[PDB]
Amino acid sequence: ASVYAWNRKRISNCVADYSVLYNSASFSTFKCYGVSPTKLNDLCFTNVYADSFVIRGDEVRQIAPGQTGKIADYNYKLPDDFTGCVIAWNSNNLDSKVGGNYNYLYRLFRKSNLKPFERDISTEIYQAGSTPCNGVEGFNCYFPLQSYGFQPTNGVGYQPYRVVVLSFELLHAPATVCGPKKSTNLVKNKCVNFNFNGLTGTGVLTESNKKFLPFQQFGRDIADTTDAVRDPQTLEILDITPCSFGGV
Amino acid sequence: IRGWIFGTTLDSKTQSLLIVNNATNVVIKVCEFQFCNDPFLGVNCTFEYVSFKNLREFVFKNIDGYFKIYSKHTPINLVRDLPQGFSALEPLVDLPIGINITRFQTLLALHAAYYVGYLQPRTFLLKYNENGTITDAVDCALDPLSE
Amino acid sequence: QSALTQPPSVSEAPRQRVTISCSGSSSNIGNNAVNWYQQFPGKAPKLLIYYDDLLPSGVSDRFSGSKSGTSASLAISGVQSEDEADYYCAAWDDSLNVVVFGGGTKLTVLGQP
Amino acid sequence: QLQLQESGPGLVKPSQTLSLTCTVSGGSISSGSYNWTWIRQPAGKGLEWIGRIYNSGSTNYNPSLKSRVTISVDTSKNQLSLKVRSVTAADTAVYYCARHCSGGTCYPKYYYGMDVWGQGTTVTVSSA
Ligand SMILES: *[C@@H]1O[C@H](CO)[C@@H](O[C@@H]2O[C@H](CO)[C@@H](O[C@@H]3O[C@H](CO[C@H]4O[C@H](CO)[C@@H](O)[C@H](O)[C@@H]4O)[C@@H](O)[C@H](O[C@H]4O[C@H](CO)[C@@H](O)[C@H](O)[C@@H]4O)[C@@H]3O)[C@H](O)[C@H]2NC(C)=O)[C@H](O)[C@H]1NC(C)=O
Ligand SMILES: *[C@@H]1O[C@H](CO)[C@@H](O[C@@H]2O[C@H](CO)[C@@H](O)[C@H](O)[C@H]2NC(C)=O)[C@H](O)[C@H]1NC(C)=O
Ligand SMILES: *[C@@H]1O[C@H](CO)[C@@H](O)[C@H](O)[C@H]1NC(C)=O
Ligand SMILES: *[C@@H]1O[C@H](CO)[C@@H](O)[C@H](O)[C@H]1NC(C)=O
Ligand SMILES: *[C@@H]1O[C@H](CO)[C@@H](O)[C@H](O)[C@H]1NC(C)=O
Ligand SMILES: *[C@@H]1O[C@H](CO)[C@@H](O)[C@H](O)[C@H]1NC(C)=O
Repeated sequence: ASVYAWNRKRISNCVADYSVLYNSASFSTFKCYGVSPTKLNDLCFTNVYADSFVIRGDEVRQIAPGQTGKIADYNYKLPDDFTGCVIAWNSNNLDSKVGGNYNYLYRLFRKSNLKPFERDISTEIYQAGSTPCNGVEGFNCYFPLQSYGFQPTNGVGYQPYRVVVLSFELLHAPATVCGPKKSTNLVKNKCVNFNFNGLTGTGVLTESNKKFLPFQQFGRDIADTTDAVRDPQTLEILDITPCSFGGV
Repeated sequence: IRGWIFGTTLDSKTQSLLIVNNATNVVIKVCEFQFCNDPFLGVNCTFEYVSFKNLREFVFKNIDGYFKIYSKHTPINLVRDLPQGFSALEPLVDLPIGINITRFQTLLALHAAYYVGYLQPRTFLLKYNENGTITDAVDCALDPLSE
Repeated sequence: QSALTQPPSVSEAPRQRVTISCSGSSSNIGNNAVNWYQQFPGKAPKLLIYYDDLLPSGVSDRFSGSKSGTSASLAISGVQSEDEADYYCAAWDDSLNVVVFGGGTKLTVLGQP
Repeated sequence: QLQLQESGPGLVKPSQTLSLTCTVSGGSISSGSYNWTWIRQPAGKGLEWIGRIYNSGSTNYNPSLKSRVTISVDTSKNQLSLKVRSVTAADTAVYYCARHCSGGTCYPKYYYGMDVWGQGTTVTVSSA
């Protein structure tokens, strides 16, 4: 979509695998604010918003907090406390035609600057002079939207770029979007430090004949200590016997 | 009875949990649905899921924004009233909706009695059998013997 | 008048990048569009960049304009012998009620024989 | 084929009135949403905005020269003229005429840009 009519995708109730940003080296601009990309697969968020649009190279630098310009003020504005990442790559092969791709537009005039995360698609004739425009164009009466000129021979600053802006919010609500977590192999009959669905401890993991119900995940003994767990990958019940101890 | 509606105004102004079970497809939605003056079934969404002889019991509670649903299905042979006996409800669904739910309504299929109770912070003694199934319980405030 | 200030001359090697800055105040560049013009010796000025960063048809895409705050800049990636001229920045000053032009910047490509 | 043609006397006598012309060819002068301005440039120095004319007569001049300048438009002759009264040696410059677009009926739509310029007539203010 165009930058003035930027499209927003809502990410909710799914494990967020960010390895598609790490592996894919086809990205030109990758800048994060308020959060680090490495410490992102181990952090939860209430919601994640994915904003996508198209601009030129000279305007990619404007997609950042504390920036000014036509794009930052009239098309897409990021707050001063923005917490997220900005990703962009050269899309000259896709968003350029031999006769010039004019399908991507941008707002040229506006009576005021956009608020953070505001989407203005109104085509009201901008009044720049004293004479009021009654919906007609002419003297100091301009159309608010201008079309980009995307040609294959354009300079790198004037070539099209597809931008994706991921924004992370954390409210006083449950967080449904966190991030994947690699698992390791399971070792039986040895003293190990285990972590089952966030429950940690030390003990010997052995096979068991305890018939857990489908909704039951952990077992406990009379002392309220953990007796057994169900392996989250293979639905078998494993006994937890604390590692041998005593006295000499 | 094929569904339930939970919310505050049930008039498309706020988010309202909608659960519908039509034949073989269980449908759960939390959209801001515009409901009729008297919702029934004839014979800005943030979540969507799609999958007398029968007693279907449910418990709906909201703890710190989590909507917890428990249920148990059992065959019965009684039309007049609730069968007497004990049966524990296992959890099935936990939706982290974070929605303030104060009112609810049922949904009837028109070409089924239902009961509404309320939970209290009581202390219970739960009896777990050898298979981990709750078979009895003591309400620690029903009477001196239970205490 | 002399609100917009440009360096009198800037020189760089062929196939390099040159930036021509244009310093003003909030009464012109801060709240009004900045236009750039190219003027060859003995000829009239030619519109090079209009409305801060827009490029007219027929002008090489090696030219580009930018604006941040009360200052504008002109970038010519890939300097060529064809580009030797005087470059003026222009803007309407709200205080003076006047279209203000800079002093001009003379670009001399260095690799000339 | 939008071209502007300037004509005027190369020498003007001091304290007398200077008069220039800027004839528009290939089109009409009163068509689009344009500000027809005048600009002079002393040899070796920078450009100086003299004034402008728009709509159907309204004008706005440089305040340092507002009282001595007059800018008219002859629609029948399809030209705009410049009048500079009580000239001095400081008024010796190369004078240009250009059009400044301020609207949506400009072709091409170069907003705020001085689209088409004149070739420039050289005025030398001296009695000799
Ligand atoms: C070609 O020549 C013409 C004529 O000289 C120029 O047109 C003038 O352009 C200037 C600047 O672009 C105009 O000045 C601005 O006009 C607005 C006045 O409108 C008022 O009235 C209408 C209704 O009648 C209201 O809707 C409106 O809000 C205003 O109340 C102002 O809004 C502008 O803002 C100024 O005031 C605010 C405070 O209110 C300040 O904060 C701003 O910073 C700013 O100072 C401003 O006054 C002027 O009106 C135009 N005149 C005419 C006759 O059209 C063209 O600009 C020129 N083009 C080129 C390319 O040179
Ligand atoms: C759900 O209910 C809680 C409690 O009634 C609301 O929390 C209130 O939030 C406002 C401002 O957000 C505070 O001024 C109140 O003091 C809070 N209440 C309490 C008891 O502290 C919460 O906002 C409600 N959620 C929605 C979506 O309405
Ligand atoms: C997870 O692992 C189990 C064990 O092999 C397998 O049966 C199951 O299909 C796996 N999950 C998915 C989604 O394939
Ligand atoms: C059941 O309800 C859902 C939700 O309204 C609807 O989309 C679906 O078509 C209905 N019928 C079946 C067979 O799922
Ligand atoms: C959609 O619902 C959410 C509730 O979390 C609310 O914050 C948001 O403003 C709603 N949007 C619209 C367009 O109603
Ligand atoms: C537990 O389940 C087994 C079959 O899995 C059954 O034989 C046994 O009777 C059950 N225990 C009780 C107390 O009913």
